[PDB]
Order: sequence, then structure tokens, then C-alpha cells
Amino acid sequence: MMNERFTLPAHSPALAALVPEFLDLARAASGDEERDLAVWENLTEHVSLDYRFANPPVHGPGDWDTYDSRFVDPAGVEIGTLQGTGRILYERSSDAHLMMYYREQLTFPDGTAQTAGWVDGTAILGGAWQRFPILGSGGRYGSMIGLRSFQPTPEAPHSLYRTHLVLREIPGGHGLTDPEEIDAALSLLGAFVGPSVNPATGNGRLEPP
Amino acid sequence: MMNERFTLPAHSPALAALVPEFLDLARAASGEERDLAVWENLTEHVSLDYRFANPPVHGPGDWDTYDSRFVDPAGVEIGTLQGTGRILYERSSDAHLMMYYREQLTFPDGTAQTAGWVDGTAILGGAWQRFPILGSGGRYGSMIGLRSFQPTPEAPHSLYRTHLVLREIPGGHGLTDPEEIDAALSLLGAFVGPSVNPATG
Repeated sequence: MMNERFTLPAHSPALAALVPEFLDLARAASGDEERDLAVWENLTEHVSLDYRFANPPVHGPGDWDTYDSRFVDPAGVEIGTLQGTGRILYERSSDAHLMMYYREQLTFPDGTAQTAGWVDGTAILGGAWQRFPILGSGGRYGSMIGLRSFQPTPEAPHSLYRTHLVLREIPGGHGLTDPEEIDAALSLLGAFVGPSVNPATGNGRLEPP
Repeated sequence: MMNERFTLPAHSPALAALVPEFLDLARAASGEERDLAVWENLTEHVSLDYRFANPPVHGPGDWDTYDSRFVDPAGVEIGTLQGTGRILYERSSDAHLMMYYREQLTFPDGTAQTAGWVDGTAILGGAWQRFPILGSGGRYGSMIGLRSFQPTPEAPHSLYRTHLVLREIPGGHGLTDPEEIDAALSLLGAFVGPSVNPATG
């Protein structure tokens, strides 16, 4: 008797199950429920960033970048690396902030994890902390979700970031393999940490700036 | 003691509380007793003001506003809607036109609102579009719901087939600030929206 158009996709329960675990990460990271946990705090992210302008003089839609990162802990030990890609897709109606979609692959000696989501490009210039959700994708991290928080250092905003990473096992894993559903989970969790995609304006319209 | 940078914003528990209720909407609409409003197989009469950025081309920069009338099968109007949408970009994977919409719902006894992503290319193809709803006034202020519509193939820009459900949440959804409302609408849209930029080869 259920209306098809009110029923949600098959993966929705698995998605929903990520939500409480995500809210729990901070507490689990603070020393503590015992599952496998990986916490790296006060990392130095050595970023080598190839930033391309589409209309060279100033940032705008169409711009893109790639970057490679090295995660080095306070003692100088490299704990993992990262490949990232980003594209500027549009300007918000309300304030013309530069909206960018990013995807990243984190590679640790014992496994891999991935990231995707929205970044306010205007805010990164201003020096804001950014946060991406993580889904584990292989090895030790395959059963894990987490959070990546990074801030571009004032001295070298394009080469050194300060970064914290937390990944935590979910019992029996998050259960997502399809890229479609992985992207949906990353959108769901990003809702808590990511910028607003297009805030309501004054004039009741979403016209372009 | 906790890392500020791993701690989620204060609204996170209220957002999290929306999730099981949202998953419960389909079952609730088909018959726990709360206040519930279901309108199925409405005819949505749409009046559309569409602006082009490069006039002959449908593309990024286009935007529109529209007025909608919800008429039940018996010909009674049960509410109206004002909406706005913009074409923001073409997906890397398949160049589909991605768009974003915000809408305000007005019923005789209250108000509700909507926002979310639309694949403008797939909508041509006859796919259903779905936006989460947050109540914003009157009877519905304490409610969340779902709006699903499909443009009629014979009159794709003026007639839609539409279903609406809104359901009371115990103690209201608890969101008043626009930023938290936008986050809740994004959170619930993750379940129903198109993929915004699928990974490429």
C-alpha cells in the first residue's frame, strides 16, 4: 500500500546508520566504546598544489586544481599521503562565494579512504577551517568512517596545512561499495560540516550574480 | 578532552533526529499516530518565468521563477507554491545540467518549504524529482515531509503529477535558523537527490 515515490532508495538504512557513528567520532577520539580507531592530530600537511585559472587574472567558475599531499606527524614521521582534485562549479546567489567540488583519496601504509564534497572557495582564502567526511575504502580502513579537518597555514596557505584525521571502525563496516551510494553517504555526512550550497536570498530568487 | 575540530555543530543532534522520521514517511502515509497530511496524485498547475543566459541555449546561468497550484483529483485546490531554480553547472561525468531549487509551500492552514538538487537533463527523460520538506508555519510548523513530482510528458512546463506528505515530529523538528534549515534540507536530500558530480575515469 506504500507509495513508491515516498519510499526511499534501498541503501537508505545503511546511510542512516552512518549518522549516529559520525556524531560519536569526537567523543571516541577523546579517549572513550572499543572499536578499531585511528586518530592523527596536529599533522602537518605538506601540500603541493597545481592551481589552474580559467580566466587567468582572478579565481572564477571553471578553475580547477590537483594536489598531492603528505601527512607528517609532529615527530616528523610520514603517516600517509593524499591525492586531491577540485573544480569551481558556481557562485552562490546570495553572496557570490566560489563553490567547489572536491574528491580526495587518502593512502595509508595499511589502507585507503576517500573524500568528496563541497568547499566554499571564498572562505578558504579567508583562512577558515574546512572539514570533509571520510569513508574508508580499503585495508584497515575499509570498515571505517571519519573526519578530515584542515586549515591552510597563514605563512604558506598553498603548501602547509594543519590537519587532524579521525577514522573509526563501524561494526561490520559501513557497507557501501557502489560509487553512487558512497557519494550519497558523503553528501549526507557533509550536511553537518559543509558550507551551505545556496542560501535563500532576499529577493526570493536564485538568480546568478 | 575533545578536539574542537572533530566536534560537530550544536544543531547536529536535531539534524540526526530527522533521519529515522524521514525514513518512516512512506510507511506512515500508507496508513505511531501523529498529525499527518497526505496528498497523492495532485495535478500541479505551474506558471513558469524562465530566463536564459545565452538565449538560444539551455545552459549554466539560466534561472527561473514559478507559481504552482496544487489541485486534487476532484478539482479542489489544496495549496500553492512559489519556486526558484538555477542551472549551475554541467557534471564532469556526463555533462548533465545540474540545477538547484528552493520553494515555499502555502496551505490554507500553514506553510512549509523545500530545497534541493535537480538533474535538468534527466528530468526531460521523465524521471521523478523529489525534495525534502520542512514545515515552517501553522499546522505544519512541527512537520517534515517529502515532495515528489514528475513533469507531464504532454505539458512538461505547465502540468506536473505530484505527491506530498508532511508528518508531525514529536516536539517539532526544532529548526528555526536558516542555516540549520539549509543543513537539514541538504541532509535529507542526500537520500533523494541526484549525484552532483560522479567520479570520472
